[PDB]
Amino acid sequence: PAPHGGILQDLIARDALKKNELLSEAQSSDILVWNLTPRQLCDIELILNGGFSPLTGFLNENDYSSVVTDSRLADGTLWTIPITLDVDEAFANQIKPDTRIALFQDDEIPIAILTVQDVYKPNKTIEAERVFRGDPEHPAISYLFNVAGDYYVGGSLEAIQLPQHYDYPGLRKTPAQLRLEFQSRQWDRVVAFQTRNPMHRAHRELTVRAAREANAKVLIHPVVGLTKPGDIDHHTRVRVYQEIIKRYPNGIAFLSLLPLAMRMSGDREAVWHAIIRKNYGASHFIVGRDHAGPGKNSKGVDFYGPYDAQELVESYKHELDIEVVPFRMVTYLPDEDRYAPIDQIDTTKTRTLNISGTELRRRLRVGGEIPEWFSYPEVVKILRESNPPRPKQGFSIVLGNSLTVSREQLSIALLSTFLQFGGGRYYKIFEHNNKTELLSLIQDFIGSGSGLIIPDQWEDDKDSVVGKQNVYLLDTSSSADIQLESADEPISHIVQKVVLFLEDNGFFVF
Amino acid sequence: PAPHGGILQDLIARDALKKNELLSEAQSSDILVWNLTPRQLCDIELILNGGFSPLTGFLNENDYSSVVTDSRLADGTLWTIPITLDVDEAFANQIKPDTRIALFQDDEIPIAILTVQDVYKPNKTIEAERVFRGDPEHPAISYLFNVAGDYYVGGSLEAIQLPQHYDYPGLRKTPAQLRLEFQSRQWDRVVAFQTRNPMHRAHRELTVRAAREANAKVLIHPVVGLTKPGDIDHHTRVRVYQEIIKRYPNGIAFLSLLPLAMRMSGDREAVWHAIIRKNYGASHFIVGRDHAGPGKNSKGVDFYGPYDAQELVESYKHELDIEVVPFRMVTYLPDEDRYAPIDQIDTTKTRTLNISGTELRRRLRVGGEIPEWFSYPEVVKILRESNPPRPKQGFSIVLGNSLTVSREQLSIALLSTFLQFGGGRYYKIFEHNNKTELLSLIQDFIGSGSGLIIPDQWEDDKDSVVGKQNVYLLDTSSSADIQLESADEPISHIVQKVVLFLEDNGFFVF
Amino acid sequence: SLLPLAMRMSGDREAVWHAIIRKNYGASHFIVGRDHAGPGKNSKGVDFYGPYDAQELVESYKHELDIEVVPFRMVTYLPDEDRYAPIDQIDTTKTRTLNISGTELRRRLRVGGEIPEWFSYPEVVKILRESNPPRPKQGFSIVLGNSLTVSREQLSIALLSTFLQFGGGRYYKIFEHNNKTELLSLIQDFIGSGSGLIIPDQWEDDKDSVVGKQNVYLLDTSSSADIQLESADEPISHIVQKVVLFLEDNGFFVF
Ligand SMILES: Nc1ncnc2c1ncn2[C@@H]1O[C@H](COP(=O)(O)OS(=O)(=O)O)[C@@H](O)[C@H]1O
Ligand SMILES: Nc1ncnc2c1ncn2[C@@H]1O[C@H](COP(=O)(O)OS(=O)(=O)O)[C@@H](O)[C@H]1O
Ligand SMILES: Nc1ncnc2c1ncn2[C@@H]1O[C@H](COP(=O)(O)OS(=O)(=O)O)[C@@H](O)[C@H]1O
Ligand SMILES: [Ca+2]
Ligand SMILES: [Ca+2]
Ligand SMILES: [Ca+2]
Ligand SMILES: [Ca+2]
Ligand SMILES: [Ca+2]
Ligand SMILES: [Ca+2]
Ligand SMILES: [Ca+2]
Ligand SMILES: [Ca+2]
Ligand SMILES: [Mg+2]
Ligand SMILES: [Mg+2]
Ligand code: NA
Ligand code: NA
Ligand code: NA
Ligand code: NA
Ligand code: NA
Ligand code: NA
Ligand code: NA
Ligand code: NA
Ligand code: NA
Ligand code: NA
Ligand code: NA
Ligand code: NA
Ligand code: NA
Ligand code: NA
Ligand code: NA
Ligand code: NA
Repeated sequence: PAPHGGILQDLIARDALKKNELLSEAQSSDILVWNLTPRQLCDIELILNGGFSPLTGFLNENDYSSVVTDSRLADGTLWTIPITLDVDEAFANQIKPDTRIALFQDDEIPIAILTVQDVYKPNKTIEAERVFRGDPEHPAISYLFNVAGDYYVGGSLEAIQLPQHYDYPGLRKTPAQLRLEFQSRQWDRVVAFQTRNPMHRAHRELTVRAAREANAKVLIHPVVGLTKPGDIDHHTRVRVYQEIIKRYPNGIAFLSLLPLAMRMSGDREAVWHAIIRKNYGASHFIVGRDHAGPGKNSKGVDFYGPYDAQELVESYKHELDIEVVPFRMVTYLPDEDRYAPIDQIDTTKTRTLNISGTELRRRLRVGGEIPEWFSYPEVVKILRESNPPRPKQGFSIVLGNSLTVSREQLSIALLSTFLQFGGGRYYKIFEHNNKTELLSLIQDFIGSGSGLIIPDQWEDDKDSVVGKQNVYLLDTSSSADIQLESADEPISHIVQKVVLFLEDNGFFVF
Repeated sequence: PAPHGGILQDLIARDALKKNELLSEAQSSDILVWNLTPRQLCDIELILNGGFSPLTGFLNENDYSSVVTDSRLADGTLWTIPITLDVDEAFANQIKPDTRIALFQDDEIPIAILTVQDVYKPNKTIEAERVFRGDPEHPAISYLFNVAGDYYVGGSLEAIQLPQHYDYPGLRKTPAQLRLEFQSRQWDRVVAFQTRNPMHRAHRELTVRAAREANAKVLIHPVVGLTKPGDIDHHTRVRVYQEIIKRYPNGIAFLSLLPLAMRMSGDREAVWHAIIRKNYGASHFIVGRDHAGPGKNSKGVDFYGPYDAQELVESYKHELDIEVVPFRMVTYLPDEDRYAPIDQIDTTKTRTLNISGTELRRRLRVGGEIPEWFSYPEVVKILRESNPPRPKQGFSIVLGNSLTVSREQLSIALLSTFLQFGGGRYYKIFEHNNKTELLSLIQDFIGSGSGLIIPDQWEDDKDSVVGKQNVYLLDTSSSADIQLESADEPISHIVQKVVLFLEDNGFFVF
Repeated sequence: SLLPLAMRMSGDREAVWHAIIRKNYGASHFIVGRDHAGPGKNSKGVDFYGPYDAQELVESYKHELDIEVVPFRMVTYLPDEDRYAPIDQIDTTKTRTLNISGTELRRRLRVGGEIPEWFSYPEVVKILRESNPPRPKQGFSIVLGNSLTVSREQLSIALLSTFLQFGGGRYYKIFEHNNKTELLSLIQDFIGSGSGLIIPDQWEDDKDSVVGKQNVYLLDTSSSADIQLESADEPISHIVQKVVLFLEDNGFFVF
């Protein structure tokens, strides 16, 4: 179908004859420079390559308010997710309309020249409730208030180059490239599959089922820009993707990476994804259960209903200009060893089986077996390798403030005790002395599978520098992960307590 | 047998009722304090527990000299390895005879009180020549010159407690404790086996043969104090010993760890080992090929003849009062599927097979297979876990000073590329900013199996702070491990050279 | 010993006959189990004979048969006791039983599914799998219906090349019968050999009886087509995908 709004706004093509000139302006001594954030990098690439057509820059207050309240750009164009350049007061104060700012990547690579239209201070609570449904634990809201600048800068963009990427040079196709790919294959019907998670048997079946339903070739279009915090990394996922694409009949599927930054915005996001897939050359788009939804909040309640996205998308059906292929929960059928949409079964008579993501993380954490029917063996292998079970995981034991015993001796005892277990883990007594340079390496070691014995705590102001993953507190306090009986509990007694705790939590298996 | 010299100088027992008194003195504001070095802790434990009987302290110039030139203490007692307290000029200068110095561990645990007899500056050249045969590459000589203090302090000791060890609490039997272990079992003939390496089929076979010829029970007595630089860590070796002990007929062997600090002084060390094992209650001591030998130097010449230790020990036979059970090279006979001393075969009509330590390291380095005939599987598994193959090993790539491409960009490019491969390894771009607190962490990461991308070299005066294992230089210079064609070579070109270099060396396997 | 008898699958009457035959062959006893010599159920799901009619008929001629009949009620498997036993000696609840019907077995054999160690002997299952191979090892034919308007020569070639890219040891051929019986009769031979036949056009109805319909599928616009076309001129690439996914849905292809 035609790109949204009718014209693929591929600004790299458009501005090809201005590259040299633009390149020089960005590197000039007098121009104002803004280093793009990782989310702004994902967005600008989608803007510059035509993926966000009809967009040609970051939204000004007028288009943004319309998107916020109407799910449309000022001119009525259907657009549900606001794409804005968020900066701080300090930088904002340095600009006015007509100003030309140069946008860089890593303070080295010039990306584009932005021509300012306006500078405004959005009300984040309206944006938070209107676009994302207001729940503070929502990834998009949490980001909006804790990471995004308080000032947005609207303006038109002029391309210099798409953001740099060194992984998968050939796989990140632009809308124009993907289109030639389909074309060279004479693919006039293509159903796209959005995904930010690894694909399992269920996913493979619903995509093939969609291919057969729509008489279309299959496009696996995974997101490799930002997704939901805690997701399985994109490198591990590409490997899972490149592995599962081989379980499709030869010549039916095509894999392409999408550097999009999701907002995990359920129904609104699905609408957005469809627009994006149409721009990329798909004629059909899949929207399954809880599409782009972030699950449930700490209180156990749904951010979106399991089929809100399908409903919202269904309502814009006639103006989307891309065919939506909906699916109800596809589940496994033990008694028939096959997969099928829950809306075509049940009513009792047939038993169904499902393994939730929570159940999988857990199987991966304990080293438990994962059913041959659930996923493909080689996919499970790739997942176990990058998300190793507890006995292969790193961890840190932090000697609390309350300790009265010898910190030097308690550390040595823990180090020697741990070293006698063996099993390939590397241990170290780690002194951070409250230095950020050091504090920030803690999670690197844990990520490497190492066990760190930490002699004393870091001051509270520094706490934010350290991830708390697999970091455990030894102390007399009630908030200690490993609770001491007394501040001066003898060393041997403490070592046993720590050893058995680490074993109870699977770090040690004898 | 009776302890060497007639009396088991068990100073922990001798001074039991002086413990509280010696502790008080040791903690007085007035007393001069010296913090024991690691080798000294090894030596002090053997002196304090009677393993070094008749020694009751560190040698005075008189005994030291005798030993160096005469392989005997001044009173004639056979003794081949000098055991001295080496300190620096600053400390030595505060010492005066008849003074009482407190010897501590980790600057906190009081170990003993030393009553000084003299302070002297030994001629380290004579000691290296007479005791260790003069080759500067000999571990004992390298230690003597680069680590040991330049001043010796002779004096008698009063025990407060043996050095602290939190690993293997019940396995470090003191001479008095082992002697009790033997008695409780009615063992009156015990042949001891010394070792600082993992044990394989050959070792099991020779120890059993020794048991049979001598009609004695078996004492596996491995060294867990200092051994040769580059040996398999003692924690790993202990697991190996604990596994192999199970391959002996039930009730024939006993395992006891020896906190000895070897000097790798072949023949002289052999005699010393005999005296030590006699002190620990053994009636027989095995002396195999190149006993306590460090092998060959740079030019490929031998530090000792493969049977010098046997010859020396034989020449002191009537003095030792412990029966030496000698063994010629024990090897494998493929065609008969059994091990045997080489002196009782060959005839150039019998095929023999052997795998040198070098061949083994290598098989472990590449993840090669190890013959079930060479070693027991459980033993090999333990060895691979602690010394894993290249695809599971860590490494660092250092962007050389010569490089004129963007260090920031080359770094990210290498990171993104490695991440594409997956396989578990954790990667980090590591900036040391020439701070040793950071530089000293590089080998911990390599030790943790991680891959480090270091954007620039550290000062030449910091090299010592950084290990050399799996650290590669990316540069235009001849000294580069991965040589660039020019300092401005394009990033993608550099990335390929690096990736293929690591593959060639096994870190990556596709 | 092998018996070259031609059964009539005549339940109770047949059992009587079998007994007479076994007595003639020298047996002193003859077994008559559940649904002995019965042909199961008809298309309407109803029994041709009752599960124990044969036992009953045989019991009634007991005194003149002059051969001892050893009857058996349904012998089934006991999970909880890992043993087999006549259903008349168990149940009443208390003990759970397991059985795999012939229908269930044919199906396990057709999909390549596993068959319980307790059900049959491994070496017996092996022999059965080898002669009744699962779908990915089975032959089949795709017949280009009369209604097709696209190029039959081109549609056939496209299917042949598509199938050939999957591999897995199957042999394919464009097969022209030109309505000849000599040819039409070889169709099931190829299928029996595991081959995939692309058939350019249908054979006239009078000849249909010459061809077994086993694994023979019809591509056409009709409602009676196994693989139903959207239109008579649906483009080739679209048709190929439809046929490929159908063959996969039915297990002939497994990726
Ligand atoms: N079991 C399932 N049944 C139906 N749809 C599913 C199922 N699992 C995933 N999907 C769909 O697969 C697509 C991508 O799935 P995910 O990667 O888990 O999440 S999402 O954020 O990209 O939507 C979505 O359209 C989603 O609704
Ligand atoms: N293959 C062998 N044949 C004979 N003796 C051996 C053999 N291997 C090792 N030994 C002996 O086993 C004892 C300990 O071996 P190692 O741990 O390798 O080295 S040592 O430094 O303690 O001597 C020594 O007596 C040594 O000479
Ligand atoms: N599970 C069973 N329980 C009792 N009898 C059985 C069972 N299975 C087969 N039989 C008996 O085994 C004999 C031959 O079985 P089949 O080969 O299946 O069929 S038959 O046509 O020759 O009778 C018959 O006497 C039949 O009733
Ligand atoms: Ca703010
Ligand atoms: Ca719900
Ligand atoms: Ca207390
Ligand atoms: Ca010196
Ligand atoms: Ca030699
Ligand atoms: Ca150049
Ligand atoms: Ca019935
Ligand atoms: Ca038509
Ligand atoms: Mg890019
Ligand atoms: Mg000790
Ligand atoms: Na259109
Ligand atoms: Na920089
Ligand atoms: Na709803
Ligand atoms: Na339209
Ligand atoms: Na349609
Ligand atoms: Na618990
Ligand atoms: Na200290
Ligand atoms: Na000399
Ligand atoms: Na003897
Ligand atoms: Na010699
Ligand atoms: Na004696
Ligand atoms: Na090579
Ligand atoms: Na009946
Ligand atoms: Na009769
Ligand atoms: Na009878
Ligand atoms: Na079906």
